[PDB]
Amino acid sequence: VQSSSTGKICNNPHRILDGIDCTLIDALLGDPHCDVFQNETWDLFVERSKAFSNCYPYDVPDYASLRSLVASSGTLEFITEGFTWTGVTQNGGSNACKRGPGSGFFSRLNWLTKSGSTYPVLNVTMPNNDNFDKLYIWGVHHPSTNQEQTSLYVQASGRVTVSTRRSQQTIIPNIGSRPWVRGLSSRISIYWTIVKPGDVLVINSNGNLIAPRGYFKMRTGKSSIMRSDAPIDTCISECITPNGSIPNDKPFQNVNKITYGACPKYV
Amino acid sequence: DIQLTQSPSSLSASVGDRVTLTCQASQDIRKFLNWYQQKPGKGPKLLIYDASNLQRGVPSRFSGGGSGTDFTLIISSLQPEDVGTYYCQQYDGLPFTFGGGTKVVIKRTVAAPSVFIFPPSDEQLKSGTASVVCLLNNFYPREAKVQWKVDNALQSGNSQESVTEQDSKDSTYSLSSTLTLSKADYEKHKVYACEVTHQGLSSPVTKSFNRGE
Amino acid sequence: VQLQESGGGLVQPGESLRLSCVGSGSSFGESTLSYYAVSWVRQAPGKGLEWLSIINAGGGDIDYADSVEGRFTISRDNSKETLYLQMTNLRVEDTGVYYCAKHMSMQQVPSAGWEREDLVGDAFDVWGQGTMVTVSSASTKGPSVFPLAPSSKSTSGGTAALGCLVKDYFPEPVTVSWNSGALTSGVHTFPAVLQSSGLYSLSSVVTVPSSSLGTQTYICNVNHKPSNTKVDKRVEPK
Repeated sequence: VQSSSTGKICNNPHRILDGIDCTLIDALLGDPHCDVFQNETWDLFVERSKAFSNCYPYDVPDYASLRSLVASSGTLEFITEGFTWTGVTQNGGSNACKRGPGSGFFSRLNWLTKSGSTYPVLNVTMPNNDNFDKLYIWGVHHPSTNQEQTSLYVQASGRVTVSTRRSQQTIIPNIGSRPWVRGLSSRISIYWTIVKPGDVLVINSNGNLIAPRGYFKMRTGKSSIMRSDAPIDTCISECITPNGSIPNDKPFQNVNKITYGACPKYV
Repeated sequence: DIQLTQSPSSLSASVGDRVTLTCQASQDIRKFLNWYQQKPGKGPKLLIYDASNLQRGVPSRFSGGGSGTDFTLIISSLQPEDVGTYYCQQYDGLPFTFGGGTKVVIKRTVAAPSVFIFPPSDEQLKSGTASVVCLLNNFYPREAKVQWKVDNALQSGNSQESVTEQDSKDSTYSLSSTLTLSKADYEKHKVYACEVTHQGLSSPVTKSFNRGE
Repeated sequence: VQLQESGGGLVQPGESLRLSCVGSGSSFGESTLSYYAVSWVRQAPGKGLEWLSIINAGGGDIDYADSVEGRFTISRDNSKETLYLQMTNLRVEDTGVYYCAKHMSMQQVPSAGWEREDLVGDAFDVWGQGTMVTVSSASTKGPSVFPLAPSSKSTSGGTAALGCLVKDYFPEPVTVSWNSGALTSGVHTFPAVLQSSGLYSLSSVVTVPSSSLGTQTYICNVNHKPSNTKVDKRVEPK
């Protein structure tokens, strides 16, 4: 039984991607200081405890599920699509999410506000004519006052309905103050939608929509994610744990319940 | 830098006439173009934004049209209140510029001026100068000739004129001529006369006074 | 939204002068001036409008005209809803009326933390009343006010005329009201004329019925702000 570790995660044979200052979700959405991870791949994503967010304050209803799905997909390969947002201003940004000197936003998201004095009922559609699954990431803005709601989206109450033939999600935005995060009581909530082959994404909204810019290519492989602070090293080791890479020669182990690769069983 | 040329530079039309102002542009500015109505002694007010869009509050009688380089601002029925200068403005590229201007004036029928003459006040003479003022009140057209006579001698190079802007209700003008001379020269003569010539007057009108009376 | 300017006055060529502009009220939603981009615009006497400088809602994306670049600095304090135009190294040709002018398209919502990435800088949907800046070497002089009395045999039609002569002041402008603003009908305040002395002179006149003269009282209130002058001259028959 293996009860000791080297203290270091070996960079072979598996492709290890060090997240450094970024969680996988921040990389997915396109937090400016995670832009280097655009279009990256991994057999194992390593989330460090030093990770932080530095964009618009946000949460994810059902965080752990989305995180797991993306981690298992093992890629952030984005494909921009031509979404036609008729009658609304695009590319909304913030000082809470700087990219370079100027104000910016999540790179994979498109913050739609009013155009002139009107916010029309948006209704776009986007079929999946490919043979693989598309992952769309979108959200809803929750203003902290009514003043903000009517300044940004005109209508006193917003609504976001993203749907496919199988499933549907309608969100009504909650107008009210949250705890102050980097000078902002307002929030964005993130939702996701999978669109299978032959199926059609339909987004419809009269306010508060944080629109998607395209999709992410989904795969099913050996990819996964792990929380660890152990540094990376130029060695070979089949088994990886959070406490470090371990020899798998012995039939069992009790270094950690969480493992990746061809490993001994936990006791 | 984009130059804007307006045409005309100045215009006159009667109440209820169709009026056409144009703005031409140094280059293609798409439809990034506005129009403005500066009233006399007041600030500019938006009429038309983005080539064709009427501003909320602005009368329906005003309209806008055009694209590229050429653009028009039409008044379908010119009103007394619609006097003052009009500017076009572009924002396709920096720096932002305005047009030269189009001054609009209302054309009405002949109205003779009422004429008054004012001697210098005693308070003024006390300070060593004499101003004699002649007022031509509420007349049309603007062009009127005012001649000063001091003991019947025709004056020149010593009097200044000022004219009001065209009145927004009745479309007339008013004018003042001020004869300035020293107390000494004022006290040397007796008879002071303002003689006015104007289309509406059949023959020239004189208002006069004798000093001390 | 409404705007108002202040800070304007007389200065010598080479001096500095700050101009302020305070926004007040609410537009669509309840949006104040701090939601919008604003620009400064001037008009020299008897000339057209000249654009000077623009600033985006949040204080960025600033640009200038070549005529004032290097000398003028545009800036804003959104906590006070105020814009500023600092002018340095002023010259004679910078003389004129200075306007504050708001661009209509909303650029930010501060309480939400939104900013439009593109600076639209479109139509000037709100303008201030404007503030007079004068760059010269002739220092401030207050006006003398003389009454223009209605005489006997003045009657042309069935009324009479009286007025005030406001003479020898600098710089422009003066303001005139009658009876503290109680009398406006039939009042004409003529444009000021530049004399040979280099000082301005102006008249205000009013037409009133002949029966008023004895019974009613007519006083022309003259204000000249550059010299802190405020005269209330009574006009009566001689």
